[PDB]
Amino acid sequence: LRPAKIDRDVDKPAYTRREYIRGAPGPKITIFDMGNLSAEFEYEVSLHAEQAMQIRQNALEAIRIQVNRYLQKNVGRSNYHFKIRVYPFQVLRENPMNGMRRPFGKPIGLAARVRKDQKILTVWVNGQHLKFALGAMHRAKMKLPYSAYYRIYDKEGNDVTTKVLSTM
Amino acid sequence: ARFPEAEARIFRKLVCMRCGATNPWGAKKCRKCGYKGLRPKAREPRG
Amino acid sequence: PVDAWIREEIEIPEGVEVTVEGNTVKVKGPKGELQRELKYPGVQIFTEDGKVVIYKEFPRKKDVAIVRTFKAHINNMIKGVTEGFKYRLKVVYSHFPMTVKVQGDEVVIENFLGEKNPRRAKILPGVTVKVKGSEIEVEGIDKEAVGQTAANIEQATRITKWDRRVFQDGIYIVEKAGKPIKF
Amino acid sequence: MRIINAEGLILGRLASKVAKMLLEGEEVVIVNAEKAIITGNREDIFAKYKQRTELRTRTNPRRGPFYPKRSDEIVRRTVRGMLPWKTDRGRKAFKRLKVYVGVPKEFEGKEFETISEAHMSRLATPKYVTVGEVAKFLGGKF
Amino acid sequence: AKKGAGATRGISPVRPTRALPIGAYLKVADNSGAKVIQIIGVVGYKGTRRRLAAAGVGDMVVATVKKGRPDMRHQVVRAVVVRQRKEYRRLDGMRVKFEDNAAAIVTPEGVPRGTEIRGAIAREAAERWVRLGSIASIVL
Amino acid sequence: KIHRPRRGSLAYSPRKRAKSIVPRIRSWPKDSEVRMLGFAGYKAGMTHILMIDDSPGLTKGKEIFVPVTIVEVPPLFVYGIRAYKQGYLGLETATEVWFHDLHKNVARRIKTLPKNYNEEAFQAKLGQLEDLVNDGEIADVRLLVHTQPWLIGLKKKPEVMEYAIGGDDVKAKFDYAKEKIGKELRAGEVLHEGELLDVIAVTKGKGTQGPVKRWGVKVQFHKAQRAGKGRHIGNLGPWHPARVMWTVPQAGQMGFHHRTEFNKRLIAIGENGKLVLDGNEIEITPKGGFPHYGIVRSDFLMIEGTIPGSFKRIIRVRPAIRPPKKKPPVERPQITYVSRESKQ
RNA sequence: CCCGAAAACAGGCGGCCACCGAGGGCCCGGGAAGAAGACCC
RNA sequence: CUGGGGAUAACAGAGUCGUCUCGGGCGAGAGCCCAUAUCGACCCCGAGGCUUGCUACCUCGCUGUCGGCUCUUCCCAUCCUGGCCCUGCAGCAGGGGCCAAGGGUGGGGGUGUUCACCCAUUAAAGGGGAACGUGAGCUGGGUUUAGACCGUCGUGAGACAGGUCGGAUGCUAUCUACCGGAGGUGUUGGCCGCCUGAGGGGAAGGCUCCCCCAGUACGAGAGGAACAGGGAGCCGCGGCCUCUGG
RNA sequence: GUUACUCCAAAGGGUGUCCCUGGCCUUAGACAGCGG
Ligand SMILES: [Zn+2]
Repeated sequence: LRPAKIDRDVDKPAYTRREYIRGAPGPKITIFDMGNLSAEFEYEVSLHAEQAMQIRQNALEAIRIQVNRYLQKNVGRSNYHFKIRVYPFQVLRENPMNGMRRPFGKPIGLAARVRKDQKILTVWVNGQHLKFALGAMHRAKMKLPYSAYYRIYDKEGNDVTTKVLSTM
Repeated sequence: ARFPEAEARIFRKLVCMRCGATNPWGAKKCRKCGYKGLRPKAREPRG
Repeated sequence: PVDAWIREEIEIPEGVEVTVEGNTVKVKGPKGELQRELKYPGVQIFTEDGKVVIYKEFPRKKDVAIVRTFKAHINNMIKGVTEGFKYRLKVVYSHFPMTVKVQGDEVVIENFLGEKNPRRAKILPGVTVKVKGSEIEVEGIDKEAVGQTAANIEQATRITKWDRRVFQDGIYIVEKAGKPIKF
Repeated sequence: MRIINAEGLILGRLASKVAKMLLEGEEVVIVNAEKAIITGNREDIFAKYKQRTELRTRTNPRRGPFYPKRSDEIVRRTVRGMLPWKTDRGRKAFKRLKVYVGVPKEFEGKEFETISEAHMSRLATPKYVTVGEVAKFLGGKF
Repeated sequence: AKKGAGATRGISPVRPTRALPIGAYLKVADNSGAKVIQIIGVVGYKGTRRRLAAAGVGDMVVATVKKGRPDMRHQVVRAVVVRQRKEYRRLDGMRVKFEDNAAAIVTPEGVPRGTEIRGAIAREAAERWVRLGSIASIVL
Repeated sequence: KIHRPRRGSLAYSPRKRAKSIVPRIRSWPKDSEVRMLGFAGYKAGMTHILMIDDSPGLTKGKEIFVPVTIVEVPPLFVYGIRAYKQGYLGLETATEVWFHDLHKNVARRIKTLPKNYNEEAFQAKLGQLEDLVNDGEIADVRLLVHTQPWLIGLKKKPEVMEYAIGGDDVKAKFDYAKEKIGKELRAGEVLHEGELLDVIAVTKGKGTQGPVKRWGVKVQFHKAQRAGKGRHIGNLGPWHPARVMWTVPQAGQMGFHHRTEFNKRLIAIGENGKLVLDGNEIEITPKGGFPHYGIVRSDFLMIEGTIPGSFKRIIRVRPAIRPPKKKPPVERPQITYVSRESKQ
């Protein structure tokens, strides 16, 4: 389908009301949580965006599948909790040509809008699978339209990424 | 047809899997492309 | 600026005579002379008390490297005039025995893989080649001369057209100045 | 006329000073032009001067940029570039210049000059090339 | 040597002139089913814009069979030229020419078909292909 | 698209009439034999012989057919010695010495000859030249030569030229020159039988010609022939660049060009118009003479093949500057027949 | 190999005149050259 | 038919690049096992302006055009020719990649064709730009007038980005540009002759086959090389008329 | 590079060099060589 540079940017009003949008599509990604959901893990590992992005559900489902397969074969289900935090509400538009007579896009897809320093995904994991958590994060970071950065939060919600990296 | 004398000087080489270039034996990255993936020159038929 | 005033000394042995003259080091010993030219801005070379001193008064990384490099070169020259350098090569053949000969300033290898045309490898001034059976010696007094001679003889016999897992014949280096070669 | 010995000197700075002289009304002779230096890297410099030699007018080469291959002409051409060439003033200033490879007998036995502002002494880098090297690369005599 | 005891080729010193271009009809002099042939190409020839390929005595050509017996027509064959009407110089300077344009049908590797050439043939053909002189009872 | 090579060579441009009728030799070969590196003559005609092949390649040892050009060469007169020194860019003349008693017909070319100039002054000037050559300021020595057409009856106005000498040294050259000045040179003293030569001359005039004949342009289709554009080319070029290029074939002068030709074998040098085969003495001039050239009287060369120019034109030969590695031997090949029949 | 002293540092050598006359052109008989001019004997 | 319009399309230009051609990152998985010999999904990031579209900034009497023939030149993202590296490279070969733009890249069948398809050869029979190079250079098959026929649509006059037959081709070169030929002035006195050679041009040469090496190395056998050495021809270039033809 | 703007390339990478920060080691540390 059509490139993602056409839908990256945020300079455009929100278009999230299905009781007025005729023909609005339906989601592809329908699973946002994985692994052991009831859990008390130690280390939290989340992607933050470096600038405002607009991420398609194609990309989200790609990320989901890849990361979950990787962690299922390298960690196991009872030892990781994987979550996607953002739902696609933004409807994307395309002009059906007539030319530029009556230009107003008919809907094709969905996207999630994300602002600077916002979380996208999260892997909760013990202390002896951090290597795998960070490999997962690399794989995910590789599939986004703009850049991203990760941290490592403790319970009590504190940043320990440095103290943890320096020792592993 | 064995000649260790010859193997030691034909087959102490690395190959980058990206550009194909040849690097010395103890390299850690390629000297052209910066790739970190280096394999050794096949000394026995693989396949 | 890693440091302030890097300097390194070289102890001079009994029979050797080192002397600098306009960015040109000259070394005399029990056999032969060896001169060379070591130039870099801010690097000095002199003799204080029986030593050779190399000095630089506020180095970056690429000055440190150059200074230790010059050190190695002058050590090489000293040990060369004092003992000399010796190299060994080996000859291997499956079919088509070849014959290696010296004549003047060349090394002629004939019947290599059945060729009707010989192969010529150059000798350099100050180096002596010596064939003894299937083993070859290259002796000399300048490290670089002896290495280049050995390497010319080895490169004389190179293949680019067929599999070298099956076609392995040639002449090979097996000791580069006392150190072996293993794989 | 003033006589200037290009030996250890930098080409562009030499030329700048000489061109101001010429315009202020003197006569200049340059000797040992093969011994001035050019700073940079060898590949870069050679590429530049080759790309210049192989410029020419596609319809008629009896026109055309006639960029030279000799050392004295390289020097003369730099100086020219530093003057108003499309003007009587500049043409006269340029006619007041003469450049030689070596030191002819005519000038032998005379005291030369050196421009302070141009000299290899200023440098901090061992990267320099000589105009004679450039000429040999391009295929010029001396 | 490698294999010379029984071979098919040889060297002539003359190199005759090229007089028979593409589209030319040659008679067949051998006792194969073919009677007439048309030249459609010349083996071992490279040319330029708008030029046709042309052959002379001793040259092999790719041909079509126009007239002949049913199992030979509309077939592509290879043939060696043995005669031509246009002249060509011999070493001593004298020049030579024949009465018509004839060919013998052969195999793509020199071995001939047939068993007898009715008529004379040129010496250069027989010098270049050593199995033809073994068939013809007149060589000049 | 379709590709073909361009029509004509850009290596013989500008294709213009020659600056002179007497040719010009720009470069000279590296010879060790101290001798004059060339000779000159007038061209007479063509004929053919039969010889046993001496040259490498099949056809060796057989009787073949060889066409031949006869070049008439009376002796030369040596009248000058000329020294060269090195200047800022290249060589430059330094001194000349001429001989005193020169023919009455040399003033047909050089009107202004000297007046007193006796042997006293000639020998003094020679001595000065020698005392200069023994110093060191000298780079090479050459000879000044003129032809003598009055011997064969062709003309009177002569040709004047400058030839070089073989060797790495200059004092050997000066000894040779000082010995040769004031006298005549014959071709046998200089050229050997069997040498390869380069021939140098000026070609025949054809006039103003069109591009079909002058560059090889293809004649156009028969509709254009009926339109008035058959022997014309189609395009002077494209829209951009918006000028005509110098590579586009046009009409102009065809012929009378200064040309050179490499590696022509000298077969025979004769004496007084006769060729002495192994067996018997024979003449070369055919029955009825040569067309447009009369009878041969003085001396002559056989040259294998063709050379540039019309019959009575001045030719200049030199030893080959660009020879191969597989040379034929230096000796008169076995000749079995020479044609004396009428060539008209 | 071909062109090339208009290469503006617009060259070098030898010789002849000038400080009446060195040389050159027209003209005449022709072509080995040629659209006029030029070129050659 | 008139009056007018680049206030407004088809045609080439400019702008843009969704589409287009040429690429890249990551590593799922496939490859006897082995993520990277080869392939590389899903997702993400780009170059060029040689397809097509969008817009409507220039031009409505400048010229309106497709293909072909002739002629010159350029880019490299390389088809052969030179040189190299990896291989799931024994040899013969194949696959994939690096440097390299000096030379070459042809002939024919049906069709108006460009492309595409087919034949026989060949070392190989690369792709693009130049106002979709080139009508003050030709042609004139197609397309867009006026004549007529068929099929559909229409009450009809009539239409069809549906088919078919037929259907005008102007110039004495003002300025520049190029090919060739002459006459002047200058070069600080005039004239003969002979030389240097700054610079500029060059493909002046490019390719293939045969013998031998050798039925050798390699290979279980089938099959089957290379360096050196000898010879011949094709394409291109420059000349000559003794021989042969006109 | 020698570009205020008019007219100028990315994701992805780098013991290229110059700097900040924080852990672990250290009078025998981190490579070597001699042996278990
Ligand atoms: Zn690589």
